[PDB]
Amino acid sequence: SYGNGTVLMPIVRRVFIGALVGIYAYAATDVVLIPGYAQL
Amino acid sequence: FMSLFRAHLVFYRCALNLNSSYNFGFLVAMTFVLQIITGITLAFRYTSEASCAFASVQHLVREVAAGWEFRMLHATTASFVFLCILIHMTRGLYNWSYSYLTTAWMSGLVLYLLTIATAFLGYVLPWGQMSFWGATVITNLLSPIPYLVPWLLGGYYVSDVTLKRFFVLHFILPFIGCIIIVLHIFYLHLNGSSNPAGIDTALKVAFYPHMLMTDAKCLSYLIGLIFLQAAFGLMELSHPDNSIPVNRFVTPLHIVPEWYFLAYYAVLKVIPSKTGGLLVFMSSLINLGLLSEIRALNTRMLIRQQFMTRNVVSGWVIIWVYSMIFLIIIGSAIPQATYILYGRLATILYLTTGLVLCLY
Amino acid sequence: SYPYYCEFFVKFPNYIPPKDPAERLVDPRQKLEPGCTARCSLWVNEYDACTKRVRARTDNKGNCSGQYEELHVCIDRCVAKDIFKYLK
Amino acid sequence: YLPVHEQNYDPFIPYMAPYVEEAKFQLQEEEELLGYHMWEGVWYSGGVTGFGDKEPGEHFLVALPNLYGAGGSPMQA
Amino acid sequence: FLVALPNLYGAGGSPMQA
Amino acid sequence: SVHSHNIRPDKHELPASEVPLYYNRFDQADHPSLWQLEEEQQRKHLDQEVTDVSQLVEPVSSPHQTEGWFKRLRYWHYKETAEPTFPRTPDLSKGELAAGATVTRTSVWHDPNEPAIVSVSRFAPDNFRAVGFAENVPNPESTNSDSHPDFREYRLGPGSVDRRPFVYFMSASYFFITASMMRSFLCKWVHYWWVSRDMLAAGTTEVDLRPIQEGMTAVFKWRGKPVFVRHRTAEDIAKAQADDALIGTMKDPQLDSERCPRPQWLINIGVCTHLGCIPTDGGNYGGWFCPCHGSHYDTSGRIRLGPAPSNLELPPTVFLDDHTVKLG
Amino acid sequence: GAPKFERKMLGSYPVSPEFEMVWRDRLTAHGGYIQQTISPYQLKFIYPFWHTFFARCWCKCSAYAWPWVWPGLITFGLVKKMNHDVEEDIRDHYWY
Amino acid sequence: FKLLNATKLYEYCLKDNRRYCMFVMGVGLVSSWMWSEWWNSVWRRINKGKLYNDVPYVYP
Amino acid sequence: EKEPPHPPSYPFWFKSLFHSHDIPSVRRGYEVYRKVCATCHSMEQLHFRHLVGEVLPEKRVKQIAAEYDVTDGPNDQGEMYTRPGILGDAFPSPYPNEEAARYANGGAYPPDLSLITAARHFGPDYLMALLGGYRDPPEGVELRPGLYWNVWFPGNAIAMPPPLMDEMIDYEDGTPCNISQMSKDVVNFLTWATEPTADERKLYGLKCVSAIAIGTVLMTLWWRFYWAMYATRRIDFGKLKYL
Amino acid sequence: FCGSELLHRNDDMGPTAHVAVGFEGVPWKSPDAVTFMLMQAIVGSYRKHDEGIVPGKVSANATVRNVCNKMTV
Ligand SMILES: CCCCCCCCCCCCCCCCCC(=O)OC[C@H](COP(=O)([O-])OCC(O)COP(=O)([O-])OC[C@@H](COC(=O)CCCCCCCCCCCCCCCCC)OC(=O)CCCCCCCCCCCCCCCCC)OC(=O)CCCCCCCCCCCCCCCCC
Ligand SMILES: CCCCCCCCCCCCCCCCCC(=O)OC[C@H](COP(=O)([O-])OCC(O)COP(=O)([O-])OC[C@@H](COC(=O)CCCCCCCCCCCCCCCCC)OC(=O)CCCCCCCCCCCCCCCCC)OC(=O)CCCCCCCCCCCCCCCCC
Ligand SMILES: CCCCCCCCCCCCCCCCCC(=O)OC[C@H](COP(=O)([O-])OCC(O)COP(=O)([O-])OC[C@@H](COC(=O)CCCCCCCCCCCCCCCCC)OC(=O)CCCCCCCCCCCCCCCCC)OC(=O)CCCCCCCCCCCCCCCCC
Ligand SMILES: CCCCCCCCCCCCCCCCCC(=O)OC[C@H](COP(=O)([O-])OCC[N+](C)(C)C)OC(=O)CCCCCCCCCCCCCCCCC
Ligand code: HEC
Ligand code: HEM
Ligand code: HEM
Ligand SMILES: COc1cc2[nH]c(C)c(-c3ccc(Oc4ccc(OC(F)(F)F)cc4)cc3)c(=O)c2cc1Cl
Ligand SMILES: O=C1C(O)=C([C@H]2CC[C@H](c3ccc(Cl)cc3)CC2)C(=O)c2ccccc21
Ligand code: FES
Repeated sequence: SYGNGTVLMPIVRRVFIGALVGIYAYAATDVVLIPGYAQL
Repeated sequence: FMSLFRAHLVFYRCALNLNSSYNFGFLVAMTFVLQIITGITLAFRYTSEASCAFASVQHLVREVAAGWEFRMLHATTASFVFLCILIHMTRGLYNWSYSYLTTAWMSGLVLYLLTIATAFLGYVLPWGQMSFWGATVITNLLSPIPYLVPWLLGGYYVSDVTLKRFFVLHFILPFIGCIIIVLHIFYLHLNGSSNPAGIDTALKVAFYPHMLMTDAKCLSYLIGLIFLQAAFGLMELSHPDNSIPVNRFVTPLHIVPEWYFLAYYAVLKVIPSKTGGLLVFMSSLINLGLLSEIRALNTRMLIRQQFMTRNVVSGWVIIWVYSMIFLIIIGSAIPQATYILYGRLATILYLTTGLVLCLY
Repeated sequence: SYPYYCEFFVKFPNYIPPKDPAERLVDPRQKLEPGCTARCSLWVNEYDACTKRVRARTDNKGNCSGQYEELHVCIDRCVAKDIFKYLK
Repeated sequence: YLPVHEQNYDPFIPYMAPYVEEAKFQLQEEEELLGYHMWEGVWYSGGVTGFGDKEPGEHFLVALPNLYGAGGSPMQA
Repeated sequence: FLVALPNLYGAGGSPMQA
Repeated sequence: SVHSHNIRPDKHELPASEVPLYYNRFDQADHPSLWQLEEEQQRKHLDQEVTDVSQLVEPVSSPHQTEGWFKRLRYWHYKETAEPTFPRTPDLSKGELAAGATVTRTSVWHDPNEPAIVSVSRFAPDNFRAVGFAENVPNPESTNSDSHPDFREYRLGPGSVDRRPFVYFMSASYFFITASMMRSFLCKWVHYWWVSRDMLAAGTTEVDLRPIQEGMTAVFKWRGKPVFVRHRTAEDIAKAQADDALIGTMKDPQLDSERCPRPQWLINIGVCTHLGCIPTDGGNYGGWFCPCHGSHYDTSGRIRLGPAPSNLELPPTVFLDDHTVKLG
Repeated sequence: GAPKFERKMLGSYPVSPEFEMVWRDRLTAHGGYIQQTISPYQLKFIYPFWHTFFARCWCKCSAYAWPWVWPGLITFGLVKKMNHDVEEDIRDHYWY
Repeated sequence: FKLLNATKLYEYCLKDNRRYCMFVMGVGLVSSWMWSEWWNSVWRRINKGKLYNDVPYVYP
Repeated sequence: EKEPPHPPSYPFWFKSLFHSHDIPSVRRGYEVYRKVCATCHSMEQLHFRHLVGEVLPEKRVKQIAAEYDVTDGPNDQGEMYTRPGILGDAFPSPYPNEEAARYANGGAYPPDLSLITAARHFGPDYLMALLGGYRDPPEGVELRPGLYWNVWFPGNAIAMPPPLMDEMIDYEDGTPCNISQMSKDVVNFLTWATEPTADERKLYGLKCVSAIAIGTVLMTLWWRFYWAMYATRRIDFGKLKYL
Repeated sequence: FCGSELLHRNDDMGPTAHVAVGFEGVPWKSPDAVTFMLMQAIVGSYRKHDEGIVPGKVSANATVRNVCNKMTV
C-alpha cells in the first residue's frame, strides 16, 4: 500500500507459497506416483 | 539505560484482563538466564576430549562440592525451557496473535529454531551411547549435499574434533539467542499485546504494581518445581541409556530421544522416503511462517475472536495439540505395523490441521 | 541419570521373626510360591494347551515361550508382595 | 455472567457499514492515483528507511534515534 | 551513561529546541 | 503504522454492491439531527423483563451465509474486495444501502422533483441507520452490574484495625526467606571453585641415606614440593658456622645447629620463599641461587642476599636410623 | 500503538523519555467518565476472591467443556483401541 | 491484628527502610539455621537405626 | 523384537521421599560384591576413600584395601612394581582389557557396575527381578551351550550363569544367608554406589522445597493484595451513582 | 478518614488539569497545630503568571525551584 514501509514480507509470502507448491509436487511424485506406477 | 528500563518495565500500560497465560514469555527468559549461569559454571570443569569427556562429567558429581547440583539443575531446566515455549506458542495460535504481531511471530520462530539447535548440541557433550548415535543419525539426515557432512563433522565419522566444535558452538549460540530476544521485544512493544478477549480497549493499567506481582508469583512456582524434580527425581525425563560409554560398532537395543524430540522421531519412523521425512519438517515450518501475513490471503476483514468457548466444533489448534501428543506417544513405542498405521493417521492429521489455518 | 525414582505411598514391612533360628537357611520364596502358583492357574492352563498343540501339529515348527513368560511374570508379580517381610 | 435480563438484545446489528464503505472508497482512490508505481527514495534519512515508510523509527534499522539529550516525539513536531 | 539512549522509537529531538 | 490494507480485485469474493454479507436494510433520514427524536419515541428490549434464556429475542440475520471447505466461522460482515468502474445500483425501494462508490458512480441519488445540490445532501453516511438500531444497540451507564459486588461490601469502615504492620510484615517475611535462599546459592557457587575431595594432600615418606656421598645434594618429592637432602662437607659446616658471628646482619637470624640436628646432614624444602621458584646450585655463598629474581642462600639454607624474606623452610622430619629419615 | 487521531495530545509540554510508551498508546475518553478506588490498606483482599468462587468456576469450566474435553475423550478412545490392536497382533504374528 | 499492632514491631523495626533491611538480614540469619537444625532432627528421627551412626560396626 | 515386560515394585527402604539408604544392608551388599560379583565385573569409578564415614569406619577400610596388590611406578630403574593398596586407590578389576574379558566370558562383555541402576529401566526393581529370573527353557526352545534362560532379561537368553547360591557367603552381623537376602543386600549396595550423594541431595531438597512453598504462599497473598483494588473499582458514565 | 480517589475524566474542556491531594491533620487544640501551620509554609506556593521579583529558578524554596527547572521549561 502507498505510505507504508513493509516491503520484504510480501516477497517472503510469494516465496513461501511457491516453495510449498514445489514441495507438494515433488512429494506426490516421490511418495505416491512412482510406486503407484509399479503397481499399475 | 535506566530511562528505558522505566519506560518499558515500570510505566508500560497493559490491559486489565491479562491472566496467567500471558506470563510464560517472562518465564522462558528466566529459564534462559538461569541456564546460562549453570552453563558457565559447568564449563569450568568439563573436558572436551572423546577419550575422557564421560569421566569428566562423572568427576563433577562424585568429587566436587555441590558438583551434582549444577549438573542436575542444568539438565532439568531444559525440559522447562521447552515446556514453557510450547505453552507460549499455543497461546498465540489460540488467540491468532500473528494477525498483527507479524514480525514478533517471525522472530519467535527464529528463536525456537535457535533453541532446538542449542539443545541438540548440548545433548552430545556428555558423550554416551545415545549421544554418539544421535549425532550419527542427525548428521546422516542432512546428507543430500556432497562433502558437507564430513566437513561439518570434521572427519569421516563422529570424532573428538566433532566434540570440540560442538562444545564451542553450544557455548556461543545462547548469547545470539539473547540478542534476538532484544529484537523480539522491539517488535512486540512496537505494537502492544493482545487481550484474551481480542478486543481493543481503553481500560489499561500500569505494569509495575499489578502485573509485576503475577510475574513474580509464577516465578516462585517455577523455581519450586524445578528444584522439586531436580532434587528428588519424580519423573524419568531422560532415558538411562546415555549412562553407558560409547561403542562405535554396536547400537543400543532400545532408543528413545528426549521428550521434546519425540514427535519428530515419530515422523522419521513412519514416512517411507527419507527425503519425504525431511520435507515434512521443512513444509510444516514454512506453513507456520506463512501465518505472519494471513491478512493478505483473503479479502474478508479479519477478527481475532475464534469463538472457541462452548463450541462443539473446537478449533484447529486444539486438534493440532492432540495430534502432536499422539505423535509423542507413538514416538515412544517400538517399530511395529499397528503403531506405524496409527502414526500415519496422526501424521496426516498433524499436517492437514496446519495447512488449514490459512483458509478463513 | 538418577539411581531410582521416588514412589508414593509405598508400604514397608515389619520383619516377621522366624519361628526357628534355622527356619531361613532355606529360601523364603519357596513358602510364597505355592499360593501364587494357585492364583496364576489360567496361564498354566494355556501353557499346557499350547504344549499339546505344538506336540501335535507335526509340521515340525512351534513353541510356547509366550505363555510361559506370562505365567512366570504373573507368579513373580504375586511373590513380590510378601517376600520382603521375611528379609531383614 | 450478566443477568439474563441484561442480555435481551440483538448483537448482530451492522452499525459500522455506512462508514466502512466510505473508508473503502477513500482508500481505493489513493492507491489508484498515487500507488501505481514502485517509487524511488533516499535511503536511511529522516528517521525512515527510504523504501516507503512515513512514520519515523517503526523499523529496527532505524531504532534508537538519539544517543544524548531527552529525545522527543513525532506528534509534537 | 545511565541516562543514555533516551528513545527507542521515533526521531528523537534536541534539548535546544524545547 | 506498519500494516497495509488489502484493497484489490478478487474472483472468489464478489464486491459488496453485489453480495453484501450484512443484512442490507437501512432507514434513511433527511437530516441526521432527526435521529434524536427516535431515541425518545421507540421501545427498547433492555427496558423489559425476561427470566430464561429461551425468551431472548432472536437475531434478524440468517445463520446461513458463508460456505466452503474447512471454514469454521460461518458468519462475517465486512470485506475489502474492490469495486468496479460501474457499480450495481442500489434499490432504495428495498432499503438497500448507498454509500461511497455507489453514490459517486451511480444515478441513485437522482430525483425529478428536487435540485441536485439538495438531493445529494441525503447520502452522507450519517443519514443511514440499520433497522433495529434504536431497539437493540446497548449504551451502558457503568462498568459494574448491580448484580455483582463492588468495593462497598469489602471496604474496612469505622472501627477497623490498622493493617500497615501486617502488610509490611508479610513482605518482610517474603524477603528474608528470599535472602536466605540467595545466600545459599552464592555459598554453593563459591564452594564449587574450591579444591576437590580426591586431592587431600595427605601422606608421608621415608628416605634411605646409605648411597649418598659427601658434597652431594639429593632431591626428593614430598607433598607436591621438592625437598633437598645434602651430606655437607666439613668445609660446608665451617662456612655455615663462620657466619654465625654476623647473625646481627641477617634478615632472618638463626644458628646452624638448629637447622642440622645432625651437623653433617642438611634438609630443606626446595622452594624459594620469595615467589615459589626452585633455587639452583651455586650463588655467592656456596649454597643456592634462584634465577627468577636473584636470591642467594648459604650452605645452611639461610637467606643472605636478595628479595626473599626468610630462610628455606624446614620440613617436619625425624631421623629414623643412622641412615634413614622420615618426612611428614 | 494507536491511530494518529487518537494519539494527538491537548497539552504541549514535552513528553519525558521515561513516559514514551505511555503516550504512544494515548486514547480519547469519548464522553468522559467518573471512577472511584479504595486504598488496598482499607479493603478485604482474600474474602472477595472466595466470595465469588463458584460463579467464576462455573463460567471457566462451562467455557472449556466442548472445545477441550470432547476431542480429549476421542483421543483417549483412539489410544485404547490402538492398544487393543497391538495386543492382538502380537499373538497372531508370533504365537502358535 | 490488635495483638500484632500491640507488639509495636512496626514503630521500631519496619517503619524505616534501613531498619527494615537490618531486620530482614538478621531474621534470615537466625531463621535459616533454626530451620536447618530442625530438619536435621527430623531426618534423624524418621531414619532411626538406618543411618551410619545408629548402628556401629563391630570388628571380627 | 518385542516389548519386554515390566518388573514389580519392591519396597526398598530408600524409594520413599523422606528415607535415606539403609546402611547395614549396604555393608552386607558390599561383602557380597567382594566375595562374588567382583569375579568378573568392575567398578572403575569407586575408590576406598568413598567408604569411610559413609558406610564403614576408616580403620576397617584401610585393612580392606591392604588385601590387594596394586601396580605402581616407574622406579629408579624405570621398572614397574606392586605394592599393597592404600585408601587412595580405585577398586581392582579382574581383566586388563575388554578383549580379555570377552575371551574369558565366551564373547560377552561384563559391564562396569559403577552406574548400573541408573543405566537400566526400573533400576533396582529390574536388578532384583533379574537375579530371581533363571528358569528352565519353555517347550520348543533350546539354547546353545554357555547360554541360559532368564524370564526377565530382554529376549530371555542371557550369558551370565545363575548368580546366587545359599550360604555361598556369610555375614558378620549374624543375618542368615540365602539368595533372596543376598539379592536385596547387593541391590542396596549397588544403588548406593550409583550415587553416594543421594542422602545429601534429598535432605537438602526437603529444606529447599519447604521454604520455597512458604515463599509461594506469601507471594500469593501479596499479589491478591493488589488484585483487589482494581477488581473492586467503580466506573460510572454520565453521572455518579453510588458513594 | 478514608484513603480514596475520585476522578472526573473529561477531554472536552481544554488542556489544563486540576488536582487536590490531602492527608489527615490535627484538631484546633492539638499541641502540634503550630508546627502544622509552619509545615504548610515550608512547602509554600507558586504561580507561573505572577512571580514577585525572585525568579523561580533561583528561589530559596527548594520545591518551587525543583518544579520550575523540570525539563528546562
Ligand atoms: C532441518 C529441516 C528444517 C530446516 C528449517 C526450515 C525453516 C523454515 C521456516 C523459516 C522461518 C523464517 C525464517 C526467517 C525469515 C525472514 C524473512 C524476512 O526477511 O523477514 C523480513 C521481516 C521484516 O520485513 P518488513 O516487514 O518488510 O520490513 C522491511 C524492513 O526494511 C526490513 O528491515 P528491518 O530492520 O525492519 O528488519 C530487521 C533486519 C535487520 O536485522 C538485523 O540487523 C538484526 C541482526 C542481528 C544479528 C545477530 C546475529 C545472528 C546470527 C545468525 C543466527 C542464525 C540462527 C539460525 C537458527 C539455527 C541455528 C543452527 O532483518 C531483516 O530484515 C531480515 C533479514 C533476513 C533474516 C534471516 C534469518 C535467518 C537466517 C540467518 C542466518 C543465515 C545463515 C548464516 C549465518 C549462521 C550463523 C549461525 O523481518 C523479520 O521479521 C525478521 C525478524 C528477525 C529474525 C532474524 C534474526 C537474525 C537476523 C540475521 C540477519 C542476517 C545476518 C546473519 C549473520 C551473518 C554473519 C554470521
Ligand atoms: C542492513 C542493510 C544494508 C543497508 C542498505 C540497504 C540494503 C538493501 C539493498 C537491496 C535492495 C535493492 C533493490 C532496490 C529496489 C528499489 C525499488 C524502489 O523503487 O523502491 C520502492 C519499493 C517499495 O515501494 P512500493 O512498491 O510502493 O511498496 C509496495 C511493496 O513493495 C509491495 O509490492 P508488491 O506487493 O506490488 O510486489 C512488488 C514486488 C514484486 O516482485 C516480487 O514479489 C517477486 C517475488 C519472487 C520471489 C523471488 C524472491 C525475490 C527477492 C529477491 C532477493 C534476491 C536478493 C539477494 C541476492 C543475494 C546475492 C548474494 O517487487 C519486487 O520484489 C521488486 C524488488 C525486489 C528486489 C529484492 C532484492 C534486491 C537486492 C539486490 C541486491 C542483492 C545483493 C545482496 C547480497 C547479499 C546480502 C543480502 O522498494 C521495495 O520494494 C524494496 C525492495 C528491496 C528490499 C528491501 C531492502 C532491504 C532493506 C533491509 C535490510 C535487510 C538486511 C538484513 C541483514 C542484516 C545483517 C545483520
Ligand atoms: C491403490 C488403492 C487406491 C484406493 C483409492 C481409494 C480412494 C478413496 C477416496 C475417498 C474420497 C472421499 C471424499 C469424497 C469427497 C466428494 C466431494 C464431492 O462430491 O463434492 C461435491 C460438492 C462440491 O461442491 P462445493 O461447492 O465444494 O460444495 C461443498 C462445500 O464447499 C463444502 O463446504 P460446506 O460449508 O458446505 O460444509 C461445511 C464444511 C466445513 O465444516 C467444518 O469446518 C466442520 C469441521 C468439524 C470438525 C470437528 C472435529 C471434532 C473432533 C476432533 C477429535 C480429535 C481428533 C484429533 C486427534 C486424534 C488423534 C491423532 O465441511 C467440510 O469442510 C467437510 C470436510 C470433510 C472432510 C472429509 C475427509 C475425508 C478423507 C478421506 C481419506 C482421503 C485420503 C487421506 C490422505 C491419504 C494420503 C495422502 O460438495 C458437496 O456437495 C459436499 C460433499 C461433502 C462430502 C463429505 C463427506 C465425504 C465422505 C466420503 C467417504 C469415503 C469413504 C472411503 C473409504 C475407503 C475404504 C478403502
Ligand atoms: C542490584 C542487584 C541486587 C541483587 C539482589 C540480591 C540481594 C541478596 C539476596 C536478597 C536479599 C533480600 C532483598 C533485599 C532487601 C529488600 C529490599 C528493600 O529494601 O525493599 C524495598 C521494597 C520494600 O517495599 P515494602 O513495601 O515491602 O516496604 C518498604 C516500605 N516501608 C519501609 C515503609 C516498610 O521492595 C520493593 O518494593 C521491591 C519491588 C519488587 C517486589 C517483587 C520482586 C520479586 C522478583 C520479581 C522478578 C525477578 C526477576 C528479575 C531479576 C533479573 C534476573 C533474573
Ligand atoms: C562371571 C561368572 C560373572 C559373575 C560372577 C557376575 N556376572 Fe554379571 N555378567 C556376566 C556376563 C558374562 C554378562 C553378560 C550377559 C549378556 O547377556 O551379555 C553379565 C551381565 C550382567 C548384567 C547385565 C544385565 C542386562 O540386562 O544387561 C548385570 C546387571 C549383571 N551382570 C549383574 C551382576 C551382579 C549383580 C552380580 C553379582 C551378584 C554379577 N553380575 C556377577 C558375568 C558375571
Ligand atoms: C538456553 C540455553 C541453554 C540450553 C537450552 C542448554 C541445553 C543443554 C542441555 C539439554 C544439555 C544436556 C545436559 C545433559 O544431558 O545432562 C546441556 C549441557 C551442557 N551445557 Fe548447555 N544449554 C544452554 C546454555 C548453555 C551455556 C550458555 C553454556 C556455557 C556457556 C552451556 C554449557 C553446557 C555444558 C558444559 C554442558 C555439559 C553438561 C555435562 O556434560 O554434564 N550451556 N545444555
Ligand atoms: C526464548 C524464546 C522466547 C522469549 C524469551 C519470548 C518472550 C516474550 C515475552 C516476554 C513476551 C511478552 C509477555 C508474554 O507474552 O509473556 C512475548 C510475547 C509474544 N511472543 Fe514470545 N518469546 C519467546 C518465543 C516465542 C515464540 C517461539 C513465538 C512464536 C512461535 C513467540 C511469539 C510471541 C507473540 C505472538 C507474543 C505476543 C502475543 C500477544 O501480544 O498477543 N515468542 N514473548
Ligand atoms: C502479563 O503481560 C505481560 C507481561 C510482560 N512481561 C515482561 C517481562 C515484559 C518485558 C520483557 C522484556 C523487556 O525488556 C527487555 C528486553 C530484552 C532483555 O534482554 C534479556 F535477554 F531478556 F535479558 C531484557 C529486557 C520489557 C518488558 C513485557 O513486555 C510484558 C508484557 C505483558 Cl502484556
Ligand atoms: O534414531 C534416532 C533419531 O531418529 C533421532 C532424531 C530425533 C529427532 C531429531 C531432530 C529432528 C528435527 C529437528 Cl528440527 C530437530 C531434531 C534428530 C535426531 C535421535 O535423536 C536419536 C538419538 C539416539 C539414537 C537414535 C536416534
Ligand atoms: S622467586 Fe626466587 S628470587 Fe623471586
